[PDB]
Amino acid sequence: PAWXAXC
Amino acid sequence: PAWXAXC
Amino acid sequence: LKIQVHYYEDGNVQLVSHKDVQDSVTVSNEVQTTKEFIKIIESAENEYQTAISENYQTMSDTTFKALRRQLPVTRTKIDWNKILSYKIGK
Amino acid sequence: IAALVVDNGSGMCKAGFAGDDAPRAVFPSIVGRPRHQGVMVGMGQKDSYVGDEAQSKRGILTLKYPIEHGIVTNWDDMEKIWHHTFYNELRVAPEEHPVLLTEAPLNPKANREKMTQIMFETFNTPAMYVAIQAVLSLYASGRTTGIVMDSGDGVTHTVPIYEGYALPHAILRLDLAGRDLTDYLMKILTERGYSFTTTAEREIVRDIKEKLCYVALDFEQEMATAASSSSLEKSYELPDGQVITIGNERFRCPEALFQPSFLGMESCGIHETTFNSIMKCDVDIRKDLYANTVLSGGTTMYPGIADRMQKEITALAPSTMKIKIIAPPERKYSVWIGGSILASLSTFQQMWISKQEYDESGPSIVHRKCF
Amino acid sequence: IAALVVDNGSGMCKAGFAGDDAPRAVFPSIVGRPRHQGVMVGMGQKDSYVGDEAQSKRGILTLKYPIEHGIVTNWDDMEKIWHHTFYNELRVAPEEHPVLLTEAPLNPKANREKMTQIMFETFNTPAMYVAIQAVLSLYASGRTTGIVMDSGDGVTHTVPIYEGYALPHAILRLDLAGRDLTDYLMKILTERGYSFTTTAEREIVRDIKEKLCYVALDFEQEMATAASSSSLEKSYELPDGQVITIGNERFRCPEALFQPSFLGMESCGIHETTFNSIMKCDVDIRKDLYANTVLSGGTTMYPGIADRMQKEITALAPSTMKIKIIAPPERKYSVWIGGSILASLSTFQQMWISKQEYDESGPSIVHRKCF
Ligand SMILES: Nc1ncnc2c1ncn2[C@@H]1O[C@H](COP(=O)(O)OP(=O)(O)O)[C@@H](O)[C@H]1O
Ligand SMILES: Nc1ncnc2c1ncn2[C@@H]1O[C@H](COP(=O)(O)OP(=O)(O)O)[C@@H](O)[C@H]1O
Ligand SMILES: [Mg+2]
Ligand SMILES: [Mg+2]
Repeated sequence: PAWXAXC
Repeated sequence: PAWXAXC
Repeated sequence: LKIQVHYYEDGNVQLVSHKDVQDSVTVSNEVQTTKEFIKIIESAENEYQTAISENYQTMSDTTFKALRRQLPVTRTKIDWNKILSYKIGK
Repeated sequence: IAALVVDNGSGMCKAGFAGDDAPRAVFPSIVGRPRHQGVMVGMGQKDSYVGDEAQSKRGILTLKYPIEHGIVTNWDDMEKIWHHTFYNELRVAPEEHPVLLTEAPLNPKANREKMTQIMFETFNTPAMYVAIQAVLSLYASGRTTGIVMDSGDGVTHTVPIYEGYALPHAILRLDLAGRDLTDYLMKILTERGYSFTTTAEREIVRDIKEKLCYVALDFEQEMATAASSSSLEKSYELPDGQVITIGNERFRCPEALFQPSFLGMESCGIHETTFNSIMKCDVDIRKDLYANTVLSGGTTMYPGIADRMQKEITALAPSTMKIKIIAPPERKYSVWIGGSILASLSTFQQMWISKQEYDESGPSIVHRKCF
Repeated sequence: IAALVVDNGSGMCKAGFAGDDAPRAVFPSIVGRPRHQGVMVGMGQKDSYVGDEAQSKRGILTLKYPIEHGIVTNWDDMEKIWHHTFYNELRVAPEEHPVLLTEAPLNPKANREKMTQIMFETFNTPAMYVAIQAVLSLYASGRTTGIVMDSGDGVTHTVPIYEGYALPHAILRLDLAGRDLTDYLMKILTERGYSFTTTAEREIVRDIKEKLCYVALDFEQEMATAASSSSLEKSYELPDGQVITIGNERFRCPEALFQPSFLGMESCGIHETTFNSIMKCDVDIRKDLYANTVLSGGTTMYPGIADRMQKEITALAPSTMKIKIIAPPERKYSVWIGGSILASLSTFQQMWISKQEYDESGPSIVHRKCF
């Protein structure tokens, strides 16, 4: 969730 | 890591 | 020009050869014709020896191989089990 | 009775009966287990899903590939793949039909031993053979003289095979394969902030690779275009619905097959290993190989890889050669198809090791026929 | 001023001043370049490394040999090997001492010019000579007649030296050597599941070859013993601490020297090329040779190799010719030793090409000799 997709 | 001494 | 060699220490091998030469020249002086004929003999014999050593040490290996090979197309010694059993595809 | 043919590929298992023109069973070679405690006991869960089951239930499972670079790393996982192959995917009793196993070249003696032992003693197969995958690849095009460049999820290999006899000393293996290109695809997607870490996420990246990557013909000019216009870049949407843009990365991933330095592998690229295997072949036969470079296995499916292989190996060959890259459709499952072809034949009907032979002579029969 | 003696071997460069019975410098002839980026700029890191510096730094470098098979491949790399030899390995200015270069018989004539031009014009040697390696070997072995079987990393050379002369017509250059032998060890290790690919990894294998491997006096008898009992099995652990377990492989690798078939090599084996050389001689000197078989260069060190060579070449010769194998210790270095003796002769001290002679005649000094 910090990254774009993914986390 | 597959390989016994290498991958 | 002709060459003949025979070897027979245990088995026998023989070398037999010819070369035929035709040429055209111009006549000038006694010294110059002397030199020129010799230059031709020199050139012809040295090229004939050069081919018969340098080409035959390599190219004859390749043509003799094309008559019978030293190792197969596989570069391996053949295996009797697979050779008996496997009539490999056309 | 019809023999059973199984392609033990590192990423996907292709299998069927002998004489089928295409495999019946085609599934990812995955064994799964649950990542969390089960709480709705009335569901009646099972402890390890396999194949398309594991791929259906993806995000509640850890996903194990039991085969790494052709080496079977986990045997009880692989034994479950074969159990599912036989009783469920093909629906057959493997003790009642002969079995054909594919295997990768230059793979250790113990792998064949344990494959043999499991077939002859877990599954009690009645007769069996283990084929060098590239043989089957060449046979699948109906030709009988060439060099195969196989490139699966786990192994890339070059095998010269002339009048149907292999050249064993002239074989090459390069472990840079489809999984490794999936790995590098992760890393480069991370540049645009698209992180992927879980095995499940790995499978997403595999899917992405399989539909937006392509082999650039001309890397330098391409990458100069990619730094000049957005027109080369496009998009895909996750199982989570959100869109992801694949760009410079599209070509950069598959470029690695030609430049293994990009994954820090000093090993030569696929054009160099093909060349370097042709140049291991006897000087007479090299011409016959250049007209007969056959590609096989799923990572040979990248668009333009044939064009690139040609335009590259062109430079490695001398001028005045018919450098022709044999890249047909069905190269996908070619290895298996070749298996089915060869399995149908009375000459090959001599080759199959009888269970009784192995039973009496122990591993000493296979220790020969592996060469 | 004392002379400097240099052995331009394929694998290791042996160097030192004359009269000495052991070289002062012995190092692997490697130019090693970065595999990766030098991020810690404070290191003072080098554009390339050489010798023991490259072998310490093995894990981060692409190791290139400048000599392959037996010919220089890239002159500037060899030039770096020489520069390092003088300034770093020996800590001397090459302008200040006479210099001897070893050379191989039948190396093409242009190589002699390149070496000569580099040694005078790059390195300013005050005098120079270039010598046939094999001669130095017998010379070092004291004897004034015999057949040499010299094998290092690149070429196996057989020369019958008679009345102190190489007989050029009988010289059998064989392309099988240590490096080639190293490759085959890689494969037979692969059988048992150990892998090695990078050029760094090649040098690890070289360390193994120099320790566990040996020559069995009769192949299938030994192998049958090894197949029966694990008693013949030994181990050696990599830099990463894991032991390798090895039996059957130990005799199997150097068997290749007697069986070039194992590697698909069309050329004859080491005893064979020796016999095949002997037979070419002026017949009267045949018995002069058979009592005088002389082994040298690093590949000649394997345990049991002399005893095997005797039982082997005894088959090829007509019996009662009294074939004897000269193979004491120190035969690792006979070639360089020979030069050290040659360079001690006062007559040789007259015979060098002087710097002033090259500074008047240029590379044309060799054209009287090369025909
Ligand atoms: N359209 C495609 N483009 C590029 N690669 C593909 C494509 N389809 C499949 N692949 C690759 O093929 C590989 C597996 O191919 P296959 O040989 O059938 O299985 P295995 O390698 O296990 O034998 C996978 O790693 C996958 O990445
Ligand atoms: N004790 C040993 N056991 C096995 N191989 C050896 C041994 N000593 C040297 N060698 C081999 O000899 C080769 C080089 O031989 P040498 O003649 O010293 O080098 P060069 O021919 O380059 O001068 C090396 O590749 C090495 O593997
Ligand atoms: Mg495959
Ligand atoms: Mg040497």
